[PDB]
Amino acid sequence: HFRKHWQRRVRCHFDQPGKKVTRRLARRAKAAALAPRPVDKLRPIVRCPTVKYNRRTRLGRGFTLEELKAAGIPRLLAPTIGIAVDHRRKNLSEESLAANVQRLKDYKARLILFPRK
Amino acid sequence: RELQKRKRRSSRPTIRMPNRRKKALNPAGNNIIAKSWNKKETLSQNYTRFGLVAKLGKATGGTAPGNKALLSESDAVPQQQQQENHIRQHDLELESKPEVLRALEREATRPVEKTVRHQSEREREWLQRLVDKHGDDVAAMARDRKLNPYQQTASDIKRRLKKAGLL
Amino acid sequence: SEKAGHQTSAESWGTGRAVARIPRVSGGGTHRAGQGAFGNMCRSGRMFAPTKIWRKWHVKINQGQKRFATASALAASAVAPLLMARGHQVSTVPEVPLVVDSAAVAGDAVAKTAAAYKLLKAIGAGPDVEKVKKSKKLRAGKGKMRGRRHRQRRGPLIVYSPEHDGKELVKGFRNIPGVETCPVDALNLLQLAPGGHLGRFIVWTSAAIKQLDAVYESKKGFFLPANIVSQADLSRLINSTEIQSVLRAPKGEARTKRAC
Amino acid sequence: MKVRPTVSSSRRKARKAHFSAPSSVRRVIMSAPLSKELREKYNVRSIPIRKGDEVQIVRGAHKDKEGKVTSVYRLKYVIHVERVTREKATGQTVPIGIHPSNVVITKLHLDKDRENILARIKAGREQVAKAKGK
RNA sequence: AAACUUUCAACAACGGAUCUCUUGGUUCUGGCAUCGAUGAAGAACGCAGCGAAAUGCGAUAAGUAAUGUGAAUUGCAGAAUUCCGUGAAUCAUCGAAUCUUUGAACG
RNA sequence: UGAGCCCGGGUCGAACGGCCUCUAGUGCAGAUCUUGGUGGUAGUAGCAAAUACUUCAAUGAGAACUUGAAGGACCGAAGUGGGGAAAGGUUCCAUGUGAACAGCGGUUGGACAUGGGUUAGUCGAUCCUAAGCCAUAGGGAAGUUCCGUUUCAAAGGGGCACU
RNA sequence: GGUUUUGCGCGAGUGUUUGGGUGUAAAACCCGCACGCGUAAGGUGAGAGCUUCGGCGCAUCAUCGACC
RNA sequence: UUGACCUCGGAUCAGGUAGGAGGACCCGCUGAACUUAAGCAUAUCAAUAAGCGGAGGAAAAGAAACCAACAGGGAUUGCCCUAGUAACGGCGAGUGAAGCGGCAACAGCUCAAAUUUGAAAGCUGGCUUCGGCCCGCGUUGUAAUUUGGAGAGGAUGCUUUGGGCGAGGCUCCUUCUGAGUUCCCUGGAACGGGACGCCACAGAGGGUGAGAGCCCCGUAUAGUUGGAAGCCAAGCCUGUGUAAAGCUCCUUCGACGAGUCGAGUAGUUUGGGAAUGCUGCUCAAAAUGGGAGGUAAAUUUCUUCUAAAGCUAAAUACCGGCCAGAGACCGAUAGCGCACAAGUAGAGUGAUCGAAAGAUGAAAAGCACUUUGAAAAGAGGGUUAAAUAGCACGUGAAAUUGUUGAAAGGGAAGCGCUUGUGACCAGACUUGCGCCCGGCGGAUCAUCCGGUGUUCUCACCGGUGCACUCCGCCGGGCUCAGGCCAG
Repeated sequence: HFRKHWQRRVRCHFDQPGKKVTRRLARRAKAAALAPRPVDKLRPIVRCPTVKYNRRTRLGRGFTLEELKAAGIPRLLAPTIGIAVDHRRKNLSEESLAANVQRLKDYKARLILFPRK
Repeated sequence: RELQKRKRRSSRPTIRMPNRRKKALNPAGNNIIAKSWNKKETLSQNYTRFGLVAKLGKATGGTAPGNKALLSESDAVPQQQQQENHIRQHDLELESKPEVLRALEREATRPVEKTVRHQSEREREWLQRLVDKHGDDVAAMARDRKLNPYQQTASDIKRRLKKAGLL
Repeated sequence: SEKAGHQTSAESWGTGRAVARIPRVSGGGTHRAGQGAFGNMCRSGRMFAPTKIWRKWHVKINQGQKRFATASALAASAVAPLLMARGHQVSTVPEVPLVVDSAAVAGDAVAKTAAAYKLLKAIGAGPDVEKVKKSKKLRAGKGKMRGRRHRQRRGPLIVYSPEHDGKELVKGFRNIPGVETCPVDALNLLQLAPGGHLGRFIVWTSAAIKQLDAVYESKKGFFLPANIVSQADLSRLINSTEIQSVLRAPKGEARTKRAC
Repeated sequence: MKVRPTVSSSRRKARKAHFSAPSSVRRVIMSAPLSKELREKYNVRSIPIRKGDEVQIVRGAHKDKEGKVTSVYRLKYVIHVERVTREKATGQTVPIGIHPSNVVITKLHLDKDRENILARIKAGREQVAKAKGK
């Protein structure tokens, strides 16, 4: 299966350990700037679409406005205290709403919020 | 290649570029993290000492053994087991251990001043002219045209008078 | 380089001329004009099968076989005869699995190189240290041109516990030639069986020995292998009462008299 | 063992830098040790050579010949000690190039700059001596 | 017998193999983002006490100013540096200047 | 047995080998093979026409082919003459040298090295237009750019006036 | 990229090395979730090897079977 | 007559801007053939090479007219598998995705559609005393407000706040920081050998007259001296205007992109005639609208988005630019054409083509002087460790050549077996062992005792054993074994 000019498009990954160090240093840089804050953002629990994977859950893009209000977190403050917000996802079932609301209350219990100035 | 050969042939000095970096790799300043951060440890190692969490996502591999920075209902409504239409918006009404975490909890709970806003000199005069003419009748003040030209409600005038201490 | 031997304009002269049918440089004003090119037999020509960076430089090895080898290397390090067979001066040291007290190596007790050198002399790892020192000499070949000037023998390997000994002994042993230091939780077969030869002299700490059970109890998908033989002493098996009682009578001797 | 990433262990680069060094760099490479009397007087081990100094040759064919430095020929990494010369065919005397690493300074040419040089080296040596001592 | 032809050996030639060396190449990795009408890249002509090229510079021309270092440059010749000093240097750094004819090239 | 291995003697001056594993741009008599060098042929073929050369002296280490003089020949104004255009670039002159070039020699040379030499109001260029080409107005073309040259271009000059 | 044979590991499982975490830093050590390939009981005669000499009978073949 | 407005012009008008280079990676346009397979043709190479236009440190893409049919996901980008699967092809040669899922990185927004209408609240200039003034643009619309998982307006009650200095800090350069030149031998020169030391968070590398941790530059860690520009920042001055902002509620409203979708047709393209996408031409829309998908389920029910306006870091690419670090790479016919005054010398009208060529010696100490020669040079003499290193310069093979030495030669030489002659050589041998006497010189003779070590019965040390025993030498005799060729 080499009917094209494959030799001019061949990528060798000799920088695999070099890029890993670069990625690890970039993660350290984020911790340097956001010193007490985590380097990530809290993300919700979602169910995989297909019937092949619907028995398993994973992480979504951001929290729905309805489940953010049920937790007791204002919309405009959520991206500021380290919570991802997704305005495209709908709940459609109490099961998804309850799981992510409980996730938010667990996040609020562990939070240390400093005065503004 | 020809440029590189030319430079090696030339008498001009080689401009040795110092290893400057766009983003710093260590915290700096006079805060708790900067004074406790160890440059020779890793991100997770430093956060584990602090007693904090570094990654809120899912663990993508095996960690070190000591790592601790990587994580009646009549109406039958599931939210009833989660409670303790307007909420606070600029703050959260939030309710053995490492030194850094304990120090951080003290800074977050330290009482601070508020810098209460005052009213302008002319705003006091407008309020004072109201209380001079109508006394304590907020309804009469709202209906006045010369002394209340912006047609503000009685509730708003009452609130401003309380802030001024004019009842 | 991909363009080596290719950045020239050459063409074969033809068949009817009494010259070899090889591409020849055109022109006419240089020594290069009319000279052969593009061939692996030709001066300043392309080499045969030019070396390419996609050559499979790295080897994939099962993690099970990697851990098997490390276990065998550790076991051979406890065998005194194999230490001598690998060139280690083990004659003044007792208890071949040499375990030193962690109290004598934890903290600043060893971070000074003079202190680390003194400890090695006291325990019995001395004669293996100047064996490395006296063995240094110049490499034979072009490795000198390429950054490998000298070579010498290997010395004792210090295995410690980073969470008990304190990681500060590494700097004490760093300068001493031949002496290599390796944490217990990450053991290297390149350091345990140098050159593929088993029987490296290792000096342990007391904390490292305790951790050695824990590290092999934590490897997932790996248990300590079971050997295919239970007793390795053949003389005991053959000369046992059980075997000898059921054997036949001998049919001859080691040397047989020739009849005719 | 080298640790800092900016340091290089290449033979090719080290020989290139040494033989293509500028004059200011060559002055440091052309240093010579100080005599024992000068060491206990200034708390200084070595110093770059210069024209006014008096040196004693301790290596080479000139066993223990003493004399004052006459020239610092930085272009070929040699110094010219007085009366250390060889005759050509014609009988005219030419100096013999001696490397600074083969000599020891016995008397030091003193000026405000070199008192500043000796003071800075002494300050570092005494700083770590007390740092190591206590 | 000599001469000539051939074989071997020693020495000497022709020629530049072999060993040794390498301020070169080749490949991989890492940090960084910077040409030009405020005239670029390229071309040309000039400039050193003694220079053809390479290199550097532009009629302030193998260079000027400033900063640092601290006593050279060197093939020769001639000046230095008072060294207890704004100060040698074909020195390094470099924020200020000079910058001929053209070339996108623009009376 | 063999591919080979080891030692002695000479030369030389700065690194190298045995053992066992790993690795490969790893083993030559050929390919009218590649590059470089060297033979026999061989001191052989050969060193052409332009009738033609000779005597003394000088220079010089060295003179058939360098000079002076004399002789014998020749071009015969459609020249073997004296000047230019184009082209070349220092070949022009003096002094010095004789490594290489002038298919013999050389003291000679358009060779080599060191110095010197080209002086204009009137001689040419510089000004003018010729056949012809280019820009601008416009119009094509994905575009590098093509057509277009007076075109349905506001395109160039000059004067007068009691202010 | 297929395929045959030999050695090695684990074996109804096997494969750490996309990636993440340590590191004495391109090595070595470790592994959370998916993912690739594979997997979720008879009669008679011979027959290696055992035998308490009565017999028991591997693998495999032949035949009668049983099931899907 | 004068004066506005519109449109179009002039100016070496005041201030600006573009062109060219580079092009490794990136965004588009345009665009082959050799080759492979098959009766042929389509196909393949390839949506590649060549050609043209346009950017950056990245570019491009990008916050659903999406994926899906789910218990749902939720901008873009990239890796892994999906997968050589679906799909298209004489179902030839072949071509060939994507959803889900694991992961790296994550970030959201700006307009047009509204009347500020109780106040163009907006902005370009150029004159300044830097206080501020005028000229204009603009109502054919510049500010504030809003951008459809929204929003506005009122009402209500909580909550929130803006500017200027700024110690100091991080990053990067920069000064300084360990230890033998101790004794002896070889050597021109120790950096070699032997002895005695020292330092080491430094035994990386290089130089110095031969292998240097301690002679020198550097190397390691913590500091320390001065400077540069960005960013952060403890604190300190102030703030203000009935100024802005988040939400809550509702007997009031809620504007969403056209020669664009779409139909027909031609070319091209894709795995993709529900045309996969794009382009040209003809016609040319809608508002409980439009697009895509699911579904035999009884009608086209249901699901999911909102096109024709725009911005945006990161994970990703990189043969180019400024550097930096490395290699089981090559070692001067190798490695780039170029380790050298190499894209040079040279060739061609031109486009273009394009080499050869490294090494005296630690130090020129590069041979003074004498002599022969016209000179080039030669010979003495000299430097050097070496001239068996004299710039035709480290070492200096073979082909080919000279001299000397030996030998052979009636129309080939060379090769195999076996003697002989001549020259030249490696071995072997030189004596060992054991007995019997004699002269000795010395107590590690047997035994016993104590201690110790072991294989627990064998040894070793110390004592006793001070001589028909034991150990070495010397002088004799004898035995045996010894090299080569033979009878």
